[PDB]
Amino acid sequence: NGPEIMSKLAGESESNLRKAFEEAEKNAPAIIFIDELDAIAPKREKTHGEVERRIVSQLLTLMDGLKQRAHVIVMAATNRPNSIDPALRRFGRFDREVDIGIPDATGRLEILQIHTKNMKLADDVDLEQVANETHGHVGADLAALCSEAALQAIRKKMDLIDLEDETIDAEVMNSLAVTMDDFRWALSQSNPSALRETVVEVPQVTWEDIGGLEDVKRELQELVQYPVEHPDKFLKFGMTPSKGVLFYGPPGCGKTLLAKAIANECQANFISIKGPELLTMWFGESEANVREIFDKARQAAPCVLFFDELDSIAKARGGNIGDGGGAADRVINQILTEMDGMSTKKNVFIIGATNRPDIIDPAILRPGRLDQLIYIPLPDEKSRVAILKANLRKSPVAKDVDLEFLAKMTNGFSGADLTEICQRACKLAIRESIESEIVPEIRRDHFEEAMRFARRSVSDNDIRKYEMFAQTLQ
Amino acid sequence: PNRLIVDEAINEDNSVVSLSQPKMDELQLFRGDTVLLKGKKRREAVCIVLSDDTCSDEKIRMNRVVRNNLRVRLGDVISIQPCPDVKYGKRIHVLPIDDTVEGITGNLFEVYLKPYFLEAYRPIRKGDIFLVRGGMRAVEFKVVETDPSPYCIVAPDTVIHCEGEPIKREDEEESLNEVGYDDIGGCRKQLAQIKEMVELPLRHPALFKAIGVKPPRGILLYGPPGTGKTLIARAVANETGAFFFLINGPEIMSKLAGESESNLRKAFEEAEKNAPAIIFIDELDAIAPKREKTHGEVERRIVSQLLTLMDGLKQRAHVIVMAATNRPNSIDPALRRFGRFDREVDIGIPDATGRLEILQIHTKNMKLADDVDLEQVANETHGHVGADLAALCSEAALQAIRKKMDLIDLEDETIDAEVMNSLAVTMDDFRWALSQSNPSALRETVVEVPQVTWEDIGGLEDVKRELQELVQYPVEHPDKFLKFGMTPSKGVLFYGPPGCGKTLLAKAIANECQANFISIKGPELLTMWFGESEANVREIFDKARQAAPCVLFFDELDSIAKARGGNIGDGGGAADRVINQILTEMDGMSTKKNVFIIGATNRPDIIDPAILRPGRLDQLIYIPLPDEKSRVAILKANLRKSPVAKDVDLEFLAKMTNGFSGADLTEICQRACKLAIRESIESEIVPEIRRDHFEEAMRFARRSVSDNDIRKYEMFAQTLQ
Amino acid sequence: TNEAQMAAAAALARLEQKQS
Ligand SMILES: Nc1ncnc2c1ncn2[C@@H]1O[C@H](COP(=O)(O)OP(=O)(O)O)[C@@H](O)[C@H]1O
Ligand SMILES: Nc1ncnc2c1ncn2[C@@H]1O[C@H](COP(=O)(O)OP(=O)(O)O)[C@@H](O)[C@H]1O
Ligand SMILES: Nc1ncnc2c1ncn2[C@@H]1O[C@H](COP(=O)(O)OP(=O)(O)O)[C@@H](O)[C@H]1O
Repeated sequence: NGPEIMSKLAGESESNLRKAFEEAEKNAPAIIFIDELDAIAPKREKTHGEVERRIVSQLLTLMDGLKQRAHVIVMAATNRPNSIDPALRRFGRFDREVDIGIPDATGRLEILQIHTKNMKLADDVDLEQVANETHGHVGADLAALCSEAALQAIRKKMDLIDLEDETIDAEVMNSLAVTMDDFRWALSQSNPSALRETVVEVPQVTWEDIGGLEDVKRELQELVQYPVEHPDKFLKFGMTPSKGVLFYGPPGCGKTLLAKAIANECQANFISIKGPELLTMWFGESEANVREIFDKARQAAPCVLFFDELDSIAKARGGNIGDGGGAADRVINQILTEMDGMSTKKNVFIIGATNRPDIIDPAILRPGRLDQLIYIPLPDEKSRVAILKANLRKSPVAKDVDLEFLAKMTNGFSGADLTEICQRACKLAIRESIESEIVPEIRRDHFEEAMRFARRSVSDNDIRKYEMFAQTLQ
Repeated sequence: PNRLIVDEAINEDNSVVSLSQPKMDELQLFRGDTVLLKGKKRREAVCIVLSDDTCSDEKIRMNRVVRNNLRVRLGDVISIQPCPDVKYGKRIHVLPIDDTVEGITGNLFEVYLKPYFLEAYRPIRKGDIFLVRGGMRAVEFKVVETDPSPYCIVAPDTVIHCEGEPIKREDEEESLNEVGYDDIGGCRKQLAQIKEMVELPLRHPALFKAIGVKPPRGILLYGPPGTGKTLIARAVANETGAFFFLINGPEIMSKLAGESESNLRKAFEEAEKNAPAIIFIDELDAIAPKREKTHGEVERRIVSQLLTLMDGLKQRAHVIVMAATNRPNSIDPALRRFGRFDREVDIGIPDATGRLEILQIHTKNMKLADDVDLEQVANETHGHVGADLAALCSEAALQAIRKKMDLIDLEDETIDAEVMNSLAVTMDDFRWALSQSNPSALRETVVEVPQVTWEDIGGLEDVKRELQELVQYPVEHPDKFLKFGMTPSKGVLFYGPPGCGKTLLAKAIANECQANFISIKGPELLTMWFGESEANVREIFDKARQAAPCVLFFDELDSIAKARGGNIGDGGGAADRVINQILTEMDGMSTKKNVFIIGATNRPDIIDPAILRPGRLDQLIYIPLPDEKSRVAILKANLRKSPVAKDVDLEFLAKMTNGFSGADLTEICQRACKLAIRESIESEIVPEIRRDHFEEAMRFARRSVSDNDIRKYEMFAQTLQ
Repeated sequence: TNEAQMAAAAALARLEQKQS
């Protein structure tokens, strides 16, 4: 490990590395694990110290000596592949790498089950609830979570059992069970270590969760699934699959769900890039991070790389007024470069979203990039009913609720606005239910009351612009 | 059976323990009965059982005096039994312990023991140690001879002797003046968290050897100097019995290369040899500063040396390393990775309640005059930490000694006990000390549970109820929110004229919920943008996560839009670095952490619309100037603390003050109060506030919100429909 | 018993005078 080697004096840190490799050979087959690699061999061009330059060279020579040290494999752990001197990754040495990443909801459930194999759980304990709530946690956090839940349960019984000795009677531990209140308590106490790191996983959004847009659903399947389900037919007819599509239209119509739903059905990793992240790179002049995003997309392939609020910078720069420059900036220019150098056959499909297509740098729409354009209008009457029905799947709805009547009134409402109506009606039902204990279903009065507050977010002043733009594109 | 775990007590009395009723029924005793407690090494104590609403069923609450007599520590287990055959004593002999009888002479019995036992009816047992406080000294006594045995109640008609040299303390007992948990004032919640993490690994190592769980091996404390970081670490070691090893950055760093590493390694090796042990490293940012912030090999070397020693704690059984820093982000991030220092506690600054507790702790031995009001002091000592409050108590004690005792006593080391006990410390001595002391932590943000309740807010009846629905119902009735598939809101934004109660609304809900209130102000958001230090946004939300339950209040949300020009600016939107980082933290904050976010602005028309999207501050509440009925309610509420004459017409005042805010109505009532007080004081050189005082107050009070500002707010509210 | 209840009355008076 880094600290053990770097803490030693000049000449000692190098000897220790040499002995470690000699011992692995003498005891071969052997594995040498170097933890915190970035602590021992950081980029040489980033350090002025003599010891750091020498310790990198000493590790490089020992790695090359593995041609003679038969049957010895060296594994190393780092936080990021770009935090170490690039020489280590040269053919040979550390030429293989694996991305461990952050467990998703399924992986987190498996980890919780492993660290509870010895624990006695009460019938009320549900590790699926914990796995879904523990967003941003890594295995070490879930292990700490199980330990904290155990300690809470232990106190509740050890304070009463009165066993003060070096050993504990097996029956005392056998009668100790951990309840859901002990896991939920522990959840309120722990803090995820990987919450702000990018999380890449297959989304849980299904096509049934999106109301309307039946033709867009099929179009995305043709763009994303067919090129890999029937690659021989695309070759047969000389087809060149598109590498991405940009969505445009009013906000709150499902642009994000569309990208997630197709990523889900094809079981592809969904990488979410949001406006604030594109702005952070622009504001701080750190556009180099774009190259890491597209490199992650390749590592995660097959994947769908979604760029939301593609115009976030153009809006930060005014767009309608702006400064002395054009539509190009440092961040979009890196995006243009990375897309052009990406191979279609890596199974990376890029989806964008903008609410102001008239201010998107036209370069992004040139052939070979986001050449396809899909318009997502406000939902029509039959779609608005479908949206209301989908949103209400999680709640009891009274038979007097007329979703078609509501859809007829909410002519100018977006899908996001119909959701507010559903959630507002749910809130009203909750209020009445709570008051009745001081009703079990959402009644027509709750939806009619919700209509008194819910209003369309997109007025005709913006719809005319969306429709005229869509008309221009035929 | 009849065995309970030893815990701390709220009742300070040397002969009282507290049980929860279900254990009073198991022991077949009633409130007030005498019981016998059996500890370790054949040592017993006699006490009276009472009850409260704080003790748990499995635990028995007692003070340090009882734990010392039983030779037990917090977390241990003792036997309890009733003893209804206890009778009164006849003759007892009690002598002081030499450890406390230093610099003091005179008739210790008349000063200490006789007030302590006379009509006190205290149960005693042979060998019992008890502490008698007074005269600015804490003197403990031992019972060495009793006619009845082995215990009795000392009636006022018994004979108490006290003749002979002070007793030399035995090795089986500890001094009651040693630092313990009862010496720590504010930050009681933080101490409780540490106790849960530390007491069991050290007090009951068998549990962690036998049970498949991992102990904490490192706790990082942080906060301003003088708040108790080193006091907590030492108090924990003293209470659990672990050996306390002291390390500090600047001393280790003052050594030559090779000496600093050797000394650091030795401390860890000694802790293992003396395990269980606690290693406390003060000024962690000085011994192990961020490697990416230094240049030399030696500075990076000592960081690597500490990092590997922390990992070595998996082999050094029963050793916990604690550390203290001023800022949690001033230390090398490797120290905070899984293992090593995987736990941390935010000590911060004590609030008005904590400051009062500290003043009371450092006055335990002081005789205070009837005019002394420590709550008034705690409210005045804003920006003071425990180090400053302790100085205030000692300075007040010294002034009382110089005024009286120096005209009675000799210029020598030994003072009569009677003269010491005859001295009382007046309020003038505390106020003098306040003029001499200067707060050491006045600029840092202070997080406190507010004392504002709903009755403190005039008007806004529906807003008060709305906040309860937004903040309490998601956790009071979670089965209804799940049943109807409703996602609770994470926060609400308030807009409208200034001085209408926006702050009280956030504090009032925090008060009822017993939650910490965190005040974030525009100047913090402005500095972060201009100084390119948006990392401080994470610190704000991280504090809220650690302070939970809490209400995180973002004032002056318009400051970001104003920083970009506000009324003029460029042609773009409101998006910027600071708001992007704030929105990111909001999205990553779960409602399951019991953290609710409230925003406020006086310019809602320029707030970045992103903050109003679902998942953020999606709820909008308008807080207008109080109306006719609300202004009367405000004027009445401000006067609950003082008598009001029948000639005062509060409705007439409310009718005139049509353009006044709640802040302006408060000045009217408060000014009338000051005017009534002025007249009252003059009358002795009046019992109530008269109409003349309110009419005079109206001569100075003015409206703070102009008619043009009102129209701006009403037009916006109308735009929202 | 009665001597214990008189001891409790004295302890309650001390605690209430100091804490109130
Ligand atoms: N067609 C639709 N069907 C169901 N829900 C929708 C639809 N369109 C929008 N919504 C609702 O509106 C919200 C916002 O959708 P999203 O696509 O995330 O907007 P944007 O992409 O503009 O941020 C979603 O949470 C969803 O519940
Ligand atoms: N939270 C606190 N509660 C009670 N007393 C405190 C607190 N913080 C500090 N003090 C008192 O102030 C002094 C602090 O001195 P010291 O132990 O050297 O701490 P520091 O690390 O601040 O220098 C002690 O007299 C201690 O009793
Ligand atoms: N609705 C109200 N009822 C009673 N007092 C109020 C009300 N609104 C304001 N005040 C008084 O005005 C003072 C300032 O309130 P605050 O909300 O802090 O104003 P600001 O908007 O400047 O933060 C408070 O100390 C309070 O006493």
